[PDB]
Amino acid sequence: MGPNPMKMYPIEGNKSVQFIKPILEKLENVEVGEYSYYDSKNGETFDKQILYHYPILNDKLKIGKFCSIGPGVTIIMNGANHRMDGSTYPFNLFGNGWEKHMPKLDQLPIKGDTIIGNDVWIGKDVVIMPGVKIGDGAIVAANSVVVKDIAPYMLAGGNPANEIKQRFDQDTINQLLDIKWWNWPIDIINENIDKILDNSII
Amino acid sequence: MGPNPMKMYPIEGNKSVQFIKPILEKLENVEVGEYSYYDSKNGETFDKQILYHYPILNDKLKIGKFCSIGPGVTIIMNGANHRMDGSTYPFNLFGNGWEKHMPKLDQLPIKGDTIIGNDVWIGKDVVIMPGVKIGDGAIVAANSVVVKDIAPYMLAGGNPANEIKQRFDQDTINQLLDIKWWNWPIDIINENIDKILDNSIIR
Amino acid sequence: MGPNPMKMYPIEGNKSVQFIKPILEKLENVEVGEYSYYDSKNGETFDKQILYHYPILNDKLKIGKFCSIGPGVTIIMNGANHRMDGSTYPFNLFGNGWEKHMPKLDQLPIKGDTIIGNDVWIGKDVVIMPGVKIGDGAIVAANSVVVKDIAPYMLAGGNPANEIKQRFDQDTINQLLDIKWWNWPIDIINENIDKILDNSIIR
Ligand SMILES: CC(=O)SCCNC(=O)CCNC(=O)[C@H](O)C(C)(C)COP(=O)(O)OP(=O)(O)OC[C@H]1O[C@@H](n2cnc3c(N)ncnc32)[C@H](O)[C@@H]1OP(=O)(O)O
Ligand SMILES: CC(=O)SCCNC(=O)CCNC(=O)[C@H](O)C(C)(C)COP(=O)(O)OP(=O)(O)OC[C@H]1O[C@@H](n2cnc3c(N)ncnc32)[C@H](O)[C@@H]1OP(=O)(O)O
Ligand SMILES: CC(=O)SCCNC(=O)CCNC(=O)[C@H](O)C(C)(C)COP(=O)(O)OP(=O)(O)OC[C@H]1O[C@@H](n2cnc3c(N)ncnc32)[C@H](O)[C@@H]1OP(=O)(O)O
Repeated sequence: MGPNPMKMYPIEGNKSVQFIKPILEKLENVEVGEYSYYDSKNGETFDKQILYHYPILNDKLKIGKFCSIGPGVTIIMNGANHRMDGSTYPFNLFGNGWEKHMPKLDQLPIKGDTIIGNDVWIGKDVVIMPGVKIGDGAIVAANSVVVKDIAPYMLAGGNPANEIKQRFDQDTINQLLDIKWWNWPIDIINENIDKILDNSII
Repeated sequence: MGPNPMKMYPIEGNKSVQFIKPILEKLENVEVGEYSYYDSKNGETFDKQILYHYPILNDKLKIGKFCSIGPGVTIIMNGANHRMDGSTYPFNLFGNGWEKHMPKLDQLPIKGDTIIGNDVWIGKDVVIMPGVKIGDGAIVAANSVVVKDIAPYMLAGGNPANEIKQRFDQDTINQLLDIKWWNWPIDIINENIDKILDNSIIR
Repeated sequence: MGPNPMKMYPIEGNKSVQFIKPILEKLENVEVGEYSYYDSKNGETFDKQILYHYPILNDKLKIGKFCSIGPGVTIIMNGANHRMDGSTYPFNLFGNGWEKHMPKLDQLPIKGDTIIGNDVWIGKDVVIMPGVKIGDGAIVAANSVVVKDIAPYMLAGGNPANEIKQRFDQDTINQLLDIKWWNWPIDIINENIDKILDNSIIR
């Protein structure tokens, strides 16, 4: 069974639901997993939703397999930060002599790579701040502002967002992360969705 | 006296203030009381602020009376929630094979109906999540994400929105919760506005 | 040596970067320092980011110097508060003989001035709420909602905004606060930016 993961619009008609991989599959230092979708807030494509993400800074966007991303979700790659070891005022923007004062790489922020795992639900209007890695099978509550790391199968929410609670007994998770179905052959999953939906495949 | 509640756009030569009841009149499972208004962020009418509200899912929106509801406020209904007993992936909606996995009415969640009381003031750009109950006299602060019931005449606010203080002492609240001035006929409310604005009405 | 403050678009052919001072220069009750700038979202100008600022309510808005304000920042002046001694319903909006219950000034809230400092970097989509002061050097994390004051050279984030950590150790700050580089002859400033950027202006 199934829909095609390489169609930008895998639902005849619906032009809001997008599998992100293909779209982002042009982008550098963006690696995406099949079947993970974005749902458009205004019809914009997800690519426009990555911001301050410049190849020359070498930070990476990893998004896993079978992820649900909702409208308004913006991911904030490193480019955003003002230098902060001194004045944070970007003298070099305005030229006329000041142009000589650009930050030499190293004195730029580096907060790391940004990792979204598999089977991750990110609510609507969510903001992932630079650096953070989000755990396999995690849920991020709507209008959240993720600045910390989110453990697998944790419920995180807030601004700043906090680990509200595990979604399962720590043993189910441990198993779940052990079995790692999102990786299974497509042929296999199509015959295990309900056991994957009902959390039985364990 | 005053404007007629049934007027969608009550203020003269103006399209930004709205009585809601008339506007959400064509919206199943939504009860809305008289005189509550929306202030359009940009001319969107308030019906577009009711998000993820599906019939089948049998959850209801009840807004009360004399509420002020500021621009960008959004009311999310139970249609927003994925299935969380396992993978919150929606295989179904993609279909072409997966449609057989559509969730069953009772397999999904439903966190409740949404209830906003009377004379409650919701701030700019506030986000109301499913199943939250705000009591009469309450006030939610701008840019707040409400995921909890708010009790009568609480000031709440924040993300996640919490209760901060009580607008008034508790003789007043308990008294204000008694008399229920909003339930009065408007031609009786009229003669008591000024005293409803300084809470001495209770006497 | 440098850009021209008197210019609202200091970079030829870019209408996005904006010097704030010349823009609000005629806005009432709005003081703005030189060089402080705004980065435009979808083409807006910063004046349009100061909300409910009613000359009649007598509240002001000070912005210090060499500030960076991020896209979508919003400064919410007292005009966006309801009356609260009693009902928040603005009976007085909808006329038709309800004008009489207009609030006399002193019945409204007056959170008072809003003060942003020198050398302050306000995040994208931050919400400054009426009556806040923000210290020199301070920094306000994105989609924050500031509701209390922030001390100089602090970091702050969230919703509510709260102080996270001191940007530098106290004594470093105390130096920075004394020497107040943002007041120097721009010709001096022009000769010590490197030192201004690596904090090594206190050695
Ligand atoms: C296709 C679609 O329709 S999806 C489109 C749009 N999708 C969405 O916006 C979905 C948004 N859903 C959410 O973000 C919700 O917050 C959910 C689903 C994650 C909440 O899941 P729930 O597991 O039911 O748990 P829950 O609502 O019980 O609350 C648990 C606690 O977390 C807290 N909490 C809930 N939301 C948040 C939040 N956003 N931030 C911080 N804390 C929160 C509550 O206060 C609650 O308190 P308590 O634990 O003692 O009772
Ligand atoms: C004309 C028009 O259409 S106006 C339309 C738009 N209107 C609006 O957006 C209304 C927004 N108004 C507000 O949010 C106001 O600030 C109000 C209603 C919250 C005022 O609340 P207040 O009753 O004045 O009291 P107050 O401001 O003193 O603050 C008290 C405490 O609440 C806290 N607080 C304020 N806002 C929040 C919030 N959003 N989340 C958490 N805590 C908060 C403060 O930190 C403070 O701390 P403390 O208790 O020790 O001092
Ligand atoms: C070019 C342009 O115009 S883009 C302009 C707009 N750009 C932006 O919006 C930049 C936004 N920058 C931020 O908000 C960043 O989070 C910063 C710079 C404020 C934080 O800097 P950092 O100092 O590196 O601290 P980090 O290590 O990231 O933060 C320190 C702590 O504060 C916490 N924190 C971060 N954000 C928040 C928040 N919003 N609320 C509460 N706590 C927070 C972190 O979790 C961290 O926790 P920890 O104490 O154990 O480490």
